[PDB]
Amino acid sequence: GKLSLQDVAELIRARACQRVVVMVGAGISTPSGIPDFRSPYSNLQQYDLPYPEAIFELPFFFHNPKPFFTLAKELYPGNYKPNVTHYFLRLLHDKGLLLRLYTQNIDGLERVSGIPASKLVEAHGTFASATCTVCQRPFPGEDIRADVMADRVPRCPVCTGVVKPDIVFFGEPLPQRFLLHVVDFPMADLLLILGTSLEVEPFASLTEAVRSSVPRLLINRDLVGPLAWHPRSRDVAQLGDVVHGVESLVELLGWTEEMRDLVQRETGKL
Amino acid sequence: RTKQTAR
Ligand SMILES: [Zn+2]
Repeated sequence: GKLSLQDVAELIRARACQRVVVMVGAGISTPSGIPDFRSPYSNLQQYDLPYPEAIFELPFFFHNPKPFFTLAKELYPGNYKPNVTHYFLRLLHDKGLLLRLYTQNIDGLERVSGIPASKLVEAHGTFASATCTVCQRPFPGEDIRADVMADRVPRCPVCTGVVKPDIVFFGEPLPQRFLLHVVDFPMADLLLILGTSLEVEPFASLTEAVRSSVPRLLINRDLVGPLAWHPRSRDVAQLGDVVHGVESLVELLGWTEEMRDLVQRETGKL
Repeated sequence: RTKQTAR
């Protein structure tokens, strides 16, 4: 205390930190073109939302599911590519430093970036599976993909109700895979928080779940959530553009060449 | 423990 971005970089280079847990939000996906309703022509005006969080609210969805399924349509195919923040996390995995990446994003960029599903916790759900909003019948996500791409609201062939992809809405429980945090966060010897306002629970509360000895690096536009309210001696904030913060850390780590090579090959293949 | 906004 106080620790600096260079101190964290030197911990990773010394392999003093080998078990990095990462928490990311819509911050890391904006460089890729994907909107963030907390920001920014307005993302809300474009998606016709009284307020931002409405798009992931069941009451609003039942009144009008079109904004949600517009966003769903944009995200399904490879319309968007991973940016340097994704590839940084991929490189963390390639070097055997990533314990787990917890994401609030449903853009599937983490996977595309080449992070195995075993290393991912898609805490706010996935398009891979769907559920009837009335009769709770499960479906594979592929069934409703065609309907969503063709601008049709998918309906239950049993109950007649609206079938929704397994994106966690406000009021819904998180996927069971979220419970992996109970094992992961006590084991973490470094926590990275990238591109999140930590405005959504119980995801935000995970920042508190690491041992007090563990540095918490925030790379974000501004100091936020528990890290603002309940700081600790070994917290580091690199406030600014998330991609700038990441590239700064990459340079301090000495990975800039390796990153440049990785990003070129991987963006070549898309 | 379900999805809700913080504070
Ligand atoms: Zn049904």
